[PDB]
Amino acid sequence: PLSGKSRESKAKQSLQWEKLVKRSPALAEVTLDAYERTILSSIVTPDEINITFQDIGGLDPLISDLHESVIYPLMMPEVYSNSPLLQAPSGVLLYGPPGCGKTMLAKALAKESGANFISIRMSSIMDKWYGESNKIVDAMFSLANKLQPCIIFIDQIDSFLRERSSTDHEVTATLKAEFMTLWDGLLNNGRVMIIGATNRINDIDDAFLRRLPKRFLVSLPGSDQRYKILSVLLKDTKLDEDEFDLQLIADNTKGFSGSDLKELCREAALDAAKEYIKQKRQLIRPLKTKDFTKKLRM
Amino acid sequence: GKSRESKAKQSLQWEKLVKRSPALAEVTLDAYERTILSSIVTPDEINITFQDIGGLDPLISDLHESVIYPLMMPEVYSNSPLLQAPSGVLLYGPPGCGKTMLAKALAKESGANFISIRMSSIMDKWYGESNKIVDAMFSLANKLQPCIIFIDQIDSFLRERSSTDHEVTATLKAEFMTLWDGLLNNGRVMIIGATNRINDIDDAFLRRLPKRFLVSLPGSDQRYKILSVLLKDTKLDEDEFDLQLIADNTKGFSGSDLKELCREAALDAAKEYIKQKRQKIRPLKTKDFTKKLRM
Amino acid sequence: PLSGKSRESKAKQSLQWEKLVKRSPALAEVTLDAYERTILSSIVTPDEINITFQDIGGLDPLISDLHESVIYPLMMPEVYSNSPLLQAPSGVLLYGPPGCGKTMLAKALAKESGANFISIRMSSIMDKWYGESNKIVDAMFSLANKLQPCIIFIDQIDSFLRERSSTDHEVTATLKAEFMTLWDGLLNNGRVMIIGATNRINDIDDAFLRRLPKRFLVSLPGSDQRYKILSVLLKDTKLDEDEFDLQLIADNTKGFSGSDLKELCREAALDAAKEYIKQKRQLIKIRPLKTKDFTKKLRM
Amino acid sequence: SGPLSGKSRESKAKQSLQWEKLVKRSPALAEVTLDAYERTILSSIVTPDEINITFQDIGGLDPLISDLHESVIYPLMMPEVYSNSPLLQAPSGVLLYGPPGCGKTMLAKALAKESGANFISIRMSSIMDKWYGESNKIVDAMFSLANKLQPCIIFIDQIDSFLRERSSTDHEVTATLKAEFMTLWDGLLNNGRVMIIGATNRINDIDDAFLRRLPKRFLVSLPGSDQRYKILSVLLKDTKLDEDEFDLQLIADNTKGFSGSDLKELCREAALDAAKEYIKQKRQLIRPLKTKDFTKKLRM
Amino acid sequence: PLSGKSRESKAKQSLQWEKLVKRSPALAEVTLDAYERTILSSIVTPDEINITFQDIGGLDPLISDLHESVIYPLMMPEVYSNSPLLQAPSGVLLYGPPGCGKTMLAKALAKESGANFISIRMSSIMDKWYGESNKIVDAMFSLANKLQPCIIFIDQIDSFLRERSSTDHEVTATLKAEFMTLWDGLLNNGRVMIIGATNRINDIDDAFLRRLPKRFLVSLPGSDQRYKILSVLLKDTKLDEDEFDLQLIADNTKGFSGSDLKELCREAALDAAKEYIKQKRQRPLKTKDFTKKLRM
Amino acid sequence: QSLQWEKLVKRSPALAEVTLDAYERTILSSIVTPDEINITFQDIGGLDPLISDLHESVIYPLMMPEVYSNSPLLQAPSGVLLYGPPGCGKTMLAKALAKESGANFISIRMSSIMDKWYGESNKIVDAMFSLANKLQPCIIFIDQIDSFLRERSSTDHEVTATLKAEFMTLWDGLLNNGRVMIIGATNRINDIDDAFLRRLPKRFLVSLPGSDQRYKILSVLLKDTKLDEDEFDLQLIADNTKGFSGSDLKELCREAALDAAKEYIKQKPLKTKDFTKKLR
Ligand SMILES: Nc1ncnc2c1ncn2[C@@H]1O[C@H](COP(=O)(O)OP(=O)(O)OP(=O)(O)O)[C@@H](O)[C@H]1O
Ligand SMILES: Nc1ncnc2c1ncn2[C@@H]1O[C@H](COP(=O)(O)OP(=O)(O)OP(=O)(O)O)[C@@H](O)[C@H]1O
Ligand SMILES: Nc1ncnc2c1ncn2[C@@H]1O[C@H](COP(=O)(O)OP(=O)(O)OP(=O)(O)O)[C@@H](O)[C@H]1O
Ligand SMILES: Nc1ncnc2c1ncn2[C@@H]1O[C@H](COP(=O)(O)OP(=O)(O)OP(=O)(O)O)[C@@H](O)[C@H]1O
Ligand SMILES: Nc1ncnc2c1ncn2[C@@H]1O[C@H](COP(=O)(O)OP(=O)(O)OP(=O)(O)O)[C@@H](O)[C@H]1O
Ligand SMILES: Nc1ncnc2c1ncn2[C@@H]1O[C@H](COP(=O)(O)OP(=O)(O)OP(=O)(O)O)[C@@H](O)[C@H]1O
Ligand SMILES: [Mg+2]
Ligand SMILES: [Mg+2]
Ligand SMILES: [Mg+2]
Ligand SMILES: [Mg+2]
Ligand SMILES: [Mg+2]
Ligand SMILES: [Mg+2]
Repeated sequence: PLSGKSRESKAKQSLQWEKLVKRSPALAEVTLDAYERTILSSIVTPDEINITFQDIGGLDPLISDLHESVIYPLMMPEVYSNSPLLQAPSGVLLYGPPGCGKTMLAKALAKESGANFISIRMSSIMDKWYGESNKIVDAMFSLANKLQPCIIFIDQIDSFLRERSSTDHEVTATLKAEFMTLWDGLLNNGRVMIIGATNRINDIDDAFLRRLPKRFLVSLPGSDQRYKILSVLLKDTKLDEDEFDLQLIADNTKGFSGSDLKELCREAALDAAKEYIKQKRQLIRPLKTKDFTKKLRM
Repeated sequence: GKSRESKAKQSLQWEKLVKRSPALAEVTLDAYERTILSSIVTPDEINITFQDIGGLDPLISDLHESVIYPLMMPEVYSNSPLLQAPSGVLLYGPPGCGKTMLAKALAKESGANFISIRMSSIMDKWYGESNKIVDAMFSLANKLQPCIIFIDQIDSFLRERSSTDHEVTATLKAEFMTLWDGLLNNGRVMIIGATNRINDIDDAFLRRLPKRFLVSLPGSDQRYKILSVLLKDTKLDEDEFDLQLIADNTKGFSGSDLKELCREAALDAAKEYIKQKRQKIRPLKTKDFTKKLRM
Repeated sequence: PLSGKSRESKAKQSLQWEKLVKRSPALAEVTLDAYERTILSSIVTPDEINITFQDIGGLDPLISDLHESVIYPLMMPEVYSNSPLLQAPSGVLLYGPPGCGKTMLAKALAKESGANFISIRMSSIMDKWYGESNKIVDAMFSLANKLQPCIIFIDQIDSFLRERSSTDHEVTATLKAEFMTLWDGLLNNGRVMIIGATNRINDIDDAFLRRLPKRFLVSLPGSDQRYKILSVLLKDTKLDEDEFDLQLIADNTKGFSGSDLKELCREAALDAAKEYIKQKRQLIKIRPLKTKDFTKKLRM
Repeated sequence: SGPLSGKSRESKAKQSLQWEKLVKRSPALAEVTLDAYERTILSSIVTPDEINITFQDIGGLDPLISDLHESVIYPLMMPEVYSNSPLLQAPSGVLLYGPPGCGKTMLAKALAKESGANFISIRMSSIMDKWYGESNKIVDAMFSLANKLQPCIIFIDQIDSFLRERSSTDHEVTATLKAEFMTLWDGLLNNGRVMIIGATNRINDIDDAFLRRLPKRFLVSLPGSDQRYKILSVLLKDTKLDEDEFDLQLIADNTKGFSGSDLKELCREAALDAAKEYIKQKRQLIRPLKTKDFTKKLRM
Repeated sequence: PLSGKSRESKAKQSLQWEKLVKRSPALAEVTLDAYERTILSSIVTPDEINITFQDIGGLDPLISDLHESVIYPLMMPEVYSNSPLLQAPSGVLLYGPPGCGKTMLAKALAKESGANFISIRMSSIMDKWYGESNKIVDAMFSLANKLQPCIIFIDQIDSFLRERSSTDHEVTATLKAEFMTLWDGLLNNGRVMIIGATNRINDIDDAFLRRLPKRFLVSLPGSDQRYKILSVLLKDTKLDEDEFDLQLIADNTKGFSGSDLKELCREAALDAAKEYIKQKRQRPLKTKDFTKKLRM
Repeated sequence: QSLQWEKLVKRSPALAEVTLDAYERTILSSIVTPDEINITFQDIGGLDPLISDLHESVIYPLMMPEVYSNSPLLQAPSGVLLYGPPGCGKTMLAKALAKESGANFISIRMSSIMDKWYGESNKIVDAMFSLANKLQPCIIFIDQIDSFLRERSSTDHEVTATLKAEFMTLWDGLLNNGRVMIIGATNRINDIDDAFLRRLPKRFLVSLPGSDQRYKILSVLLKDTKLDEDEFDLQLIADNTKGFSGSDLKELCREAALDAAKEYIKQKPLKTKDFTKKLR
């Protein structure tokens, strides 16, 4: 493989490998080919992720559905083994408008599911040489089969799994065909899940969409959903006991996404802490509803 | 790839071919045929038979009478060239209708050897490596006389006429298609193709797949059969279950869509039993299925 | 190829890395791969930029809002460490009509801030080789993580972060996806902030606009803003004490952007020194700028 | 490095020939090295020997030529004369606009000959490339090379197509090309004495952000009665005219709406029909031009 | 590029190149790029054209003006090298109503003149890849400069030189801009002449129209002009000695173009040879044969 | 190797030497070969003078160049236009022309020419004309040329304007075609451009059928059908039909037989009364 092979990269690959055999002692005496070692640099261990499922608000019906049909069937196959129809999905699509916690769910998936996480990107798959892109995808599925409870995550999956056409490069179409064959094809994988997140679900190819049968629509938050998101965002922050009305802010932030509320919480936090920060810089305060409505527009 | 696990796999795959047919003991393979041997699929790996594919009995019988039986006993199919096994069989249709399931059943429930290459095992950085791999692939097909060279996703496998295509795949275009023309002599080896976009396959390259097997979206009666095989090994109830209603309700559903519908309905039906065991499976009514569909 | 091994480029990369280690001694002993070394040619040190925050007029509320909400939370995290919502923005967009001072703010951000500045141009990112652009962006985010207080500035960001469509090329569709994943994905970045300037905010994709939560509108100058911009532009320039009236010019420059006032000052100063230039050109005292030369280049 | 463009034997010979002329004109460029992309821009270098047209060959436009000299040429090529004030700098871009045929290309050819600046008459064929990201690198090298040859002029004839108004329906590479051109033109890490002179007959098609990058605008409008006579006299220079019958003033009167190119064709027809008797004698084996020769083509 | 890389094209490109060497031996030492080689497929040698200037009727004043103002200044610079204004035009527009012989004049220009004729079409210019059409146009002008006595002919030029708009395609807009820059720009073309035939002159851009200063109006034939067109078309035909009245047919064809008269002769020839056609499957012309198909 | 090309080589052995490119191969898919259609010149009713004129002015000058080599003005026309009210059988004429005339029919529509990329439509048209030049006796039929050869203006799209100009250039330009002939079957002759109407100088007016023409059409369409001797009168049906196209009589003859059939199906016949029961 004429990719990676850097001093930082090879140190990263060994560092993740010593982590993986530490989480699972059965991963010892498992030989990985050279292409599979380059995939190991994309392994995300739970200590890297600082996001807990409790840090995602307003998605508890979706989180419970994520645990009931995706996490527990994969990570606990001993209790779903009474019938062959209680298996994990071949793929999961965390689609929806931008702002809603699709990557929050994937980060919590990387931390609390317990499965090995491969947060692979296009830079680790695309290679300038002829057959290296295909052998990377072959190794990515092969390594995920060796680490049997694995989740392969491709953020912004609408670009990797875009609709096939005559515009497609010779490598990309062959790359997509190789991904299709290993995903749901001959010589089926073990407990390997391809979890994806995207803003444009319709940009994904129909043959790739059929390989993501469990689709989670993380839509824009409602009035109650925004209140739960604002509560988790404003946790570990001193709010006013009487001069704070979180319900009013939730109703006024109609159409606000999760990231929009975070910036609103951020902008209101520096607005509230303007006096304290200026005093500290020259050398806090309970957050009120007037601070949020100052940056708001009703 | 002569890389430890690859070497172990090729030796193990060759060992499996020995017990499958002891006539191959005297046959010797070189290095490039050995690197193709890692793609050999044996029926022990596949767990999908022809009885696992519902809603496809006319196509399965047509598959047997055109590609399977003419290969296994060509003596009785040599009366006419039409009854002989074609050198190219294409399984095409909308995705999720069982093209791969037919390939899984072809690998398992057939006495022929089953080469299952991917495009990763063929393309290589070094010049001439891809041509020698393809040449050894057809040579290995001649050595294993009842062989099937299965190519999933034919659309990207050397089936494209574009100026952006490289010269390495341009000579791979000719090398594969010249050896394909030589496959019509013996007739005991075919190339089986699976695809969901027949428009991407080149018309000048499609003629070398004369046998076409259209696996369309399931009909009302076909979805009834597919729902039946998907729900086997799962215990049901006999009074409050009407699987006929689900078959008509799932309009436009593919086989993969029904498998997800069956899987999701089974999880919701077993939710109470899973909750007990996490910290007997409840009967599967038609209410769980009809909750998932739009009607 | 990596399109970074040019003789001038390699000397530029070594020179920029020497300045980065000189500014931040902790940047030594770190390891830079081949792709990350090419991004070093896009590093902008404060000695390159000659433009200060004091050289931007009319945007004092915006400059103050830039300091308290963007610069100070990023470069002084210990002041902002008491609350977890006091962090620097993951993205900053300086949008508005052209010629109003978005690059002026970006120049002062490069100079008057301790953050390492990566003013990456798009010729460095896109490459003819397959998958080279994705690794370059991955290296650009990787390098910005090594230089922990960092600013990745992309001028005219509406072309990079354009609204995604099926007509987009595969290399850019993966390039935008790679940029999106590293901007806000699983591997959360450190003090990396991506700052953008554009005239077409609506051309930016919705998923990319959400990655630029802090947005500064550098709109067309008002009557008071035009006077402040004219005063800054006419600094180090002799103006007449009685005949010159900056208030009349500022009110008469309705709809004038900051760049339009610079050209108006450029024409007015050229005609003011035309007699002096003709005397100097024949051989090879600047006349003070009055209101008449500014108004004769202007429309009432 | 190195695009498919500027790789032929003819092109490589042109780049080498253009570089020797540049080194001969400016001896300081001998030590200057260039990247493979900057070499391809060298084929677009226009030396004064390639242009046979001077400012004295442009009839009319004398206030425009003087304004071109005092505000564009002299502040650029004589920075020491204009170094007294910082506002006496040369403009970042020049736009010669107006109806076609009035002499915008005449001014650029005269600018290419007797301004003293290195001239890069780039075209869209030299900029656009079929490979991904090469057009951005070509534009980047175009600004890079123009910075090496410090008093440079990058001339883009018909600039309304290169700098067209940006839209969501614009091409992926073209919108990327315009953003890259915008960043290098007026962005951080500003250029030196690089000038971007543009000539077009559709000013309103130019983008607003590109039009603000062309602050010095010259309107080469349709010639007036006195301007038509000055163009007519220059066109009829080195041509025999009748001492009594010819009346140049009268012909200029009944050429209302005639551009400079229309007068050239009128002169071409009048000179050809006056010499037809001489042409017949020469072909088988010129009287002075009169007023009736011009009026037989003119409409009264 | 890739358009001029197919074996049929390269065979034509090679064949067209040698025909220039026999016609002009000085072109043997001139080398060409890949883009320049593609344009060579549009080179029209005089052997391809079977129409001379003698085959054009009713346009003798225009042909004489065509020779005096277009052909001779371009092909005899030494004859005209006494005044700077005695030069070939930068462009020639053969505009008028259809059928009057604008393309026939270009055919005679291709045959009865030694100028290399690049009869480029819009399909040879436009390419699906980015910037290839601009490089093709650059090669088209550069090859014509390497073939110094040259004529670049674009038939139906109103589409190529259409009025520029903000709604124009980006590649088309840059194609027109690249064409205008090379047609009249900093780099002066050497004896390169662009001739165009069109019906919608007003659809041509004003900046493109100034690059076609010499304009020939090939209008509908008059009563006198219809006589020569009829006579030239009816050549190599027995006609009649006393039963033929060409003046009567010419006067009865008001509003008839050359194409209309050509098919009028074609229908009359079929009716006159109607008896001989039946005999051959198993005659002198008459005025009644022409008046039968005519509508008076 | 394509199915159309082997049949073309089998009919004309000289086509084996001729090499084709990709766009010509794309044009090859629209080649109309006489075996897959069954429309016959003798199945055309009421147009026998038009049949004779079409034959003698189109087929024999184009298919028999040895016969017409005596005079330079006996050549085939550049184009042929079949225009008139709809339903009179212009498509019938084109299909029968494809059958009996052995010229390699190229029946393209306004769908194969259009491509989503820049320049591929003009290249497709150029390859269509080049393939027509290669298959020297040929007819390029374009149904509904009012869509293709619409009158030019300043408001047309750039792709369509370039397509029309490039088609005009190949139709009659410097490079003269061989025995290449183009047929358009339109309903509106005024919608065609003046220059495009010029390139179709052989106009054939397929007008509304007259009484004699209506009688011939009714006689032809009633083939393989049982008609009464004295109870059935085709002259009365022909006279009663006023302003009726050939397709209307196809609808009439099918339905009039059906009305006689349904009373015959009820038993398990066709008279002038049965024809005029629905005919008003
Ligand atoms: N439901 C939520 N609850 C709490 N915080 C949230 C929620 N949704 C978003 N956020 C906050 O906003 C940020 C936005 O990132 P997020 O994971 O939502 O991206 P996304 O919308 O999935 O991304 P993409 O733009 O690729 O679609 C999160 O990191 C988190 O801080
Ligand atoms: N006819 C069928 N009978 C039973 N199950 C089926 C059938 N078709 C599909 N399925 C179910 O759906 C799954 C997906 O089918 P499969 O992979 O064979 O589809 P495909 O048509 O080959 O897809 P693709 O074109 O996307 O590669 C199967 O593994 C099986 O569970
Ligand atoms: N507020 C201002 N104060 C002083 N000078 C200004 C101001 N705004 C603009 N200028 C002048 O105009 C130029 C700044 O243009 P700049 O590149 O920042 O524009 P922009 O608004 O970012 O637009 P664009 O995106 O088109 O580049 C400088 O030369 C500067 O002298
Ligand atoms: N002012 C002028 N004085 C003298 N000659 C002129 C003048 N304007 C035009 N001409 C003559 O007409 C020709 C056409 O002028 P030129 O090419 O400069 O036009 P332009 O205004 O740049 O138009 P376009 O927009 O078509 O490029 C010149 O080459 C020159 O011979
Ligand atoms: N002056 C003429 N003498 C003889 N025949 C003529 C003359 N003008 C036209 N014709 C006949 O009519 C035809 C006109 O075709 P031509 O291509 O020359 O027309 P055009 O005027 O250029 O129009 P278009 O724009 O429609 O192509 C000629 O091919 C020829 O048969
Ligand atoms: N003259 C005719 N003789 C016999 N049958 C005819 C005649 N005209 C029409 N028909 C019948 O009616 C059908 C419709 O006619 P056809 O489509 O050929 O007419 P058209 O004028 O070309 O139509 P359109 O303008 O609508 O395309 C024919 O297929 C045929 O069955
Ligand atoms: Mg995300
Ligand atoms: Mg499959
Ligand atoms: Mg700017
Ligand atoms: Mg010009
Ligand atoms: Mg013509
Ligand atoms: Mg029809």
